Amino acid sequence: LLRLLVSEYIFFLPVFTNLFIYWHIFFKNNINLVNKKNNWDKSISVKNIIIKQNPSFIIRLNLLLNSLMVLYLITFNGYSSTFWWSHFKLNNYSLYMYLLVIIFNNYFLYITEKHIKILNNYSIDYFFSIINITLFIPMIFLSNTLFTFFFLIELVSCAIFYKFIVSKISFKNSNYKDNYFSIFSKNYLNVLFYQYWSSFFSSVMIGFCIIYLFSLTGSTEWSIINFIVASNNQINYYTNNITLLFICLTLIIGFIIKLGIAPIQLYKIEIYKGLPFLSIFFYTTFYFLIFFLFFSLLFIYYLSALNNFFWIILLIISIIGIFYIISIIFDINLFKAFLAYSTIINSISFILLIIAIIF
Amino acid sequence: FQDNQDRSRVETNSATWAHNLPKENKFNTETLEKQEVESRILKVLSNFEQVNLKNLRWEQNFKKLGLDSLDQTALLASIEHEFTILFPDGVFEGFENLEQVVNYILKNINAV
Amino acid sequence: MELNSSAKEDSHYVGVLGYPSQHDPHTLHPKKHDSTFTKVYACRDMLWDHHWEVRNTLYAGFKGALLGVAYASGFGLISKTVPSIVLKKMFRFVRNNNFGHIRIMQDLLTPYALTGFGLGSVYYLYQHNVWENRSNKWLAEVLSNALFFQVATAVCVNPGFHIYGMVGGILFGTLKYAFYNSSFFQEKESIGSYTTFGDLSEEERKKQEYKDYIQFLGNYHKVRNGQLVDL
Amino acid sequence: SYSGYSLNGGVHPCLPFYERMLQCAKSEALPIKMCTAQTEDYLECHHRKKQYALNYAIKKELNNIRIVALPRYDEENDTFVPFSQ
Amino acid sequence: LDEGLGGLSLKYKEFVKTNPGQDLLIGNIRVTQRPNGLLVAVD
Amino acid sequence: EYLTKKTIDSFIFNNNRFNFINLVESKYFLQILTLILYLFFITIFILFYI
Amino acid sequence: VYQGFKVLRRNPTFYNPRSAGMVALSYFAYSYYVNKYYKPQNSNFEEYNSSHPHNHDEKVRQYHEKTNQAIRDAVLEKRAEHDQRLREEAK
Amino acid sequence: LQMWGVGKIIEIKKFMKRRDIELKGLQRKAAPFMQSMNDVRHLALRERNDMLYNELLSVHGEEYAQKMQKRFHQTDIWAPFRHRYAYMYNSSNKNVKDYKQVTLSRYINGFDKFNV
Amino acid sequence: MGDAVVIHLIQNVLIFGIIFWLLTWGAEYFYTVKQQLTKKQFYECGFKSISELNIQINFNFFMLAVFLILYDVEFTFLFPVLFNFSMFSTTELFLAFFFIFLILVSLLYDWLNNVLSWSA
Amino acid sequence: LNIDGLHLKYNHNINNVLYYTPSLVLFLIFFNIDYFSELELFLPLELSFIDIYDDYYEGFNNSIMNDFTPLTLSYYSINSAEFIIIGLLLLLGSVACVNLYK
Amino acid sequence: MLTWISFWSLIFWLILIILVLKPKNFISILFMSELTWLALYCLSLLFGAIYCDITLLSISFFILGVAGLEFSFGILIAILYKNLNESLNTDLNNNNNNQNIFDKNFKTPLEKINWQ
Amino acid sequence: GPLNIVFAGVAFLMFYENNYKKLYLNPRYSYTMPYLQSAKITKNLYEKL
Repeated sequence: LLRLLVSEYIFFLPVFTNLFIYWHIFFKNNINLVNKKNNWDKSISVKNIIIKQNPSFIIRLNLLLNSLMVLYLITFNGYSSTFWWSHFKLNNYSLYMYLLVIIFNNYFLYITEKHIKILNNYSIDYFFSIINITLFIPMIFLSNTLFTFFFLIELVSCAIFYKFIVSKISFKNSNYKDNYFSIFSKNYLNVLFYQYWSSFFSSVMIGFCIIYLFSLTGSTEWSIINFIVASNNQINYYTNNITLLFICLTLIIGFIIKLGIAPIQLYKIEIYKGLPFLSIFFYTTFYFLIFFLFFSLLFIYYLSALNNFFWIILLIISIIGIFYIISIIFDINLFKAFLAYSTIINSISFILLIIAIIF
Repeated sequence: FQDNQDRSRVETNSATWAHNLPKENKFNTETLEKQEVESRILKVLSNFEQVNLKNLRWEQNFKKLGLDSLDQTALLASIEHEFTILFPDGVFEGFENLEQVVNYILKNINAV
Repeated sequence: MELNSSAKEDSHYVGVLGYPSQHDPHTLHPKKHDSTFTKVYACRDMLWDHHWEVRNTLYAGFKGALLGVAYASGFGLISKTVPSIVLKKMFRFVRNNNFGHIRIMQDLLTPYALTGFGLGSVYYLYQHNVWENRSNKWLAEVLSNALFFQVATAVCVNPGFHIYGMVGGILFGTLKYAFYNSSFFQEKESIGSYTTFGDLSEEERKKQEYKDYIQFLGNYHKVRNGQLVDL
Repeated sequence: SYSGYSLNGGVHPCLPFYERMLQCAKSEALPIKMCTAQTEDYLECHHRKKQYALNYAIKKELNNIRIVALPRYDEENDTFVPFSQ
Repeated sequence: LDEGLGGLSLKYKEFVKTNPGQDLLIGNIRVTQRPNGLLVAVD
Repeated sequence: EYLTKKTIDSFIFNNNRFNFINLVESKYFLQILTLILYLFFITIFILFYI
Repeated sequence: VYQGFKVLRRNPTFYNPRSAGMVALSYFAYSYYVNKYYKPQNSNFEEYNSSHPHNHDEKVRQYHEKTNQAIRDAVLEKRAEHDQRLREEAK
Repeated sequence: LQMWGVGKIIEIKKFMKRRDIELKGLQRKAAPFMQSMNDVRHLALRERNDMLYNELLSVHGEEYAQKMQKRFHQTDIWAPFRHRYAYMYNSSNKNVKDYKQVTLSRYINGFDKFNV
Repeated sequence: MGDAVVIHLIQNVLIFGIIFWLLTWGAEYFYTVKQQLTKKQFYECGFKSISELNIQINFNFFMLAVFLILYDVEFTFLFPVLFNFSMFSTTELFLAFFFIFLILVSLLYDWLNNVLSWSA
Repeated sequence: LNIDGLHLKYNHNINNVLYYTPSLVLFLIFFNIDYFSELELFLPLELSFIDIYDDYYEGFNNSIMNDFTPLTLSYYSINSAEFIIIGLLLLLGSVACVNLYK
Repeated sequence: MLTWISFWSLIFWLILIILVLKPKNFISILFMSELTWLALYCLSLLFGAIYCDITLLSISFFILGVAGLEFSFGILIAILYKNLNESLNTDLNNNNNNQNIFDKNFKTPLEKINWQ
Repeated sequence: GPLNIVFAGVAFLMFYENNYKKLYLNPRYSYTMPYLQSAKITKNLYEKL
């Protein structure tokens, strides 16, 4: 390395500044109670030691920083290229997806800030987890290889797990009959368990696909993979249809498990049952804006050269999903289950639309 | 066609490995039969050798069977260990003959 | 990923382009000055003859039996409940036999394999002998599949569910026509391609193509309706 | 994700093939149909399929009685002498 | 088979000890030497 | 009434007869494994014999 | 105090010898199945570069190679002619 | 003391670097003849394999043999076939002997030929 | 790492243990053991033990093991730059310092939240 | 969590004979994603010669003395973005672990 | 007796199958998941050596890190199982009768059902 | 038994064939078979042991 170009890392400066500001404010808030009263100090009033911070300002901070990121995009300039060793892509479509996810996150955060003053049932760590998720998902949009996409998706999955962990468990209510008796809820454990194991399965299958993509092509860059697959189709050199079919199948099934799509939709019902409404709010926006959009762009844009193997698989899944849910959605009796099945049905419809698009 | 007289589903499956003859339902609320309880009580009563089991009629008070208060307590505790249950304090002190004990054990679902 | 690729080949286009043909004679012809063993071994071309009715029926039965075995392995056996006495007897049999698992597997999978074999053979004989000469291919597929699946649902499953068997047969026939008979997502040519055969020179073809473009200009709504402003 | 580095920090053996394939792809108006030779060379460098086919053919030929003895090589000079002498 | 192949190589040695440049004839096969020096059995 | 509404109603009811409303862990893992294995089987069966 | 007898007397060779022999037989059979039938069939090396192929896939691959060679030759010839014409009409 | 010791360690490292420059010069002096012998032996083995392959494959037609022995369209790049690539010991081999020789040469004499 | 000699040396270790086993067996000729009631029973400061199998620890320090699992990964990721530090540049130096800073920040957060002690 | 080895009294035979044995048999029958690769005994070892070749010109131009060079290259030159990502992931995981303990 | 590539692909998928097969005890599933990550580690190293690719060794150490974080989460989730009234054997957390368990028996917490 | 005798014969022939092809029909330049190969000092790169 004889020279480190600014164009290799120019995009990372606002993200690093936002991360530093966020975490510095978090660490300083962690010790907001410590305030020494010296022997020569006088207190006009008696200090209150039992406090409950309202996280509104934290949300406000998020909005402000998120808004500033919007500004950085509005005044953006450069070339259409790759940066950081061809690990990230800078072109119009990726930046537009980045801007779209930012603005939608900002709108959701604004409404959350409006709602939080009616009743405070959430902690500061909850909105710190939200801060991290909203800081990191658009970089998932900016991915250029399956390697970096995988690592970003595990980072965001850990942030989502952190958000699920800090859900409020016990509440102050008007039920005075439950003192001196043990009542078991078990919703927290189910949410953690199912999220954990779905993440495990998706991660191992994605790593498997990455390994075989390196074996088949020599890189996980989208353009190289597509060019190699198309040129091999023209040349008739690599005629192992079984390996290509298995790679496509493993990637698709990993994403099915990750997204909780109709064949594997059951655990999402339990996750929704154990979650608060604000968590479902944020999870739905994160799921549709980022996870499902990237799942779609896999067949549409990122791995289009493999559509001749993808379509049939998708078709089968779609059929199964419909015939799996046309009766199961009619024996539910829970509001959270209703919301989750709404999301599942819309996901199946969008998958059918993807099948139509790739034709 | 939907048959409302058929109420079976996967929730009601009641096949257990231990029972070669499958049970009627999945509620484990089966009580002991009357003759089994009487035979087991008679087995417990064999240790108290002052009681004649030949023409023993179960409606007699414990005293007229030859058992004083301490023997009554020992016999009740022995039956209680035999069926692996506990008698509440009011039930333990309210027993006057073996018929009441038999009825109580019959009504119990935890008796084994 | 291709389905029924041999029956959808455009023979004229393939022959014009020089592409290998899936209907070419894939046969072995023994010659003299050869030993008696290679004469017998070269008879294996019988299994390659797709016009052999017995071979086709046996292959269809094999495919049906394989599908039935797979369904039993994945969804059939695990859903059904076995009495504890029967399971205990089976496990005792495994204890007193060196390969007792294979016998249990045979006993468990024989009905499904047999049913699949029968269904595949009957389906092939029903499709190839009855509905192969109907003019409307889509309607023939729909009707044949609906009737066959209704009968299969009545026999193999409770006969009170035959309506759902008919509906499933209709849907399966539609899917089969869309992807097993037609060629969507699996095309061996390019849309709009053609082959020329006349002795016309390049000038004549260019003149005809100019005429065709002039005619094609009339497909625009603004051009045909005269709704274009002056540029 | 193609780095061009070998397992000891050197240069990947298929780097020139990759470089020529990319140079062809970035210069042609129809890269898929106009860079078949370069992509085939890179694919042969990566998957050694042609060599494996050659090895299969050589084993199938060696399974017969075609070859009896091979010429001997003397270290002093780059010459092969027959096994007979 | 390898005993047979080893036997052919050693007998060709004593054959060329007296008949240099000729072909060894045993059984129904002919052992010949190529110009590059390869010994091959042809039938 | 029957052939238009109650056929679908009874189909849904009889299908729900074989559904656990509450997910258990073993069923979840078994569903994932079955999906993997038999999606692979159906794809390879279509590739080979269809 | 290695105490070989006290350590190896309970489980000398295999806890369930019959089951250990079933792993070996299955492993042997699967290795034979993969190495002798399935892998050679999938590799399709039997008729590779054969002058008189019978398998459809080999014929398709040969057609692909011949077509690509013809395309490359024709394009190179046309490009050379066009470049020569441009150079000759530039001077 | 920490700063001074770090400086001293850097001093010995730089001295070793100078000695390494000298040793690299000596190795450069030695290299070409080793390279020539290596290339000659490699080409002898390759010629043996070429003649063997030609003799084996000429029975199925002369055009078949050259089609089977052809790997690359472009002939100005050398990419020799390898089942695997070495990584350990700077992509080298430490033991070039059988496992029996590996386990016996550490105790028993007569296994090493004493390169002098 | 090692070589094929390690397995042979382990077998030699087993033979040496066999030598000790022979010595211990031979030593049995010079004493007798008389069967008694409490001789083969558990020793608890001279009295009888009241439990055999259910001897459960509280394990009220699991956060230490949780953090150890992560910091082992931290240090194993740190090794390569230390091994090849003689060839550092801007990027390598910045990445190494940022990684160490992240480790320090995580430790500081743990100290602030007081998860490095014993809990009831 | 399990001081004694006592565990759930489970019978593995039922699921083995109902689901796992036939599924395993089918998977073994149809699964193979090894296109071309030969055992070491497929061809005589004497037909291989590339392990003997040595190139001495980069031998004296090579200053590396350890086996950490590819890892260093990838973690601090090429995949440094993923290195930073894994560091941030571990920090967030520590924070989430503390919150889970709370 | 089997090629390493096919062997290791099969080993990974067999590990997943065995993970699904075994009774649903959280600690057992944690251990089997760790084994799955290690199988991925070995497969990545094998292909990195075969194809002379340096990114797959990175995959090995990144697998180490991801598996470590996942194991920490699993330990915490098991200790959370402690505090909630749940059994580490999930099959004992429901009333669905299971023929695979010898001694599954749950009944209502009532001493008797009928009084008159 | 007869089949045991046949197995013993095949095993002995395998063992002897392996040893014979290691001792002869094989260049002997590295020390592989102790007490059968020479244990002398070699001054040239290629000396038969």
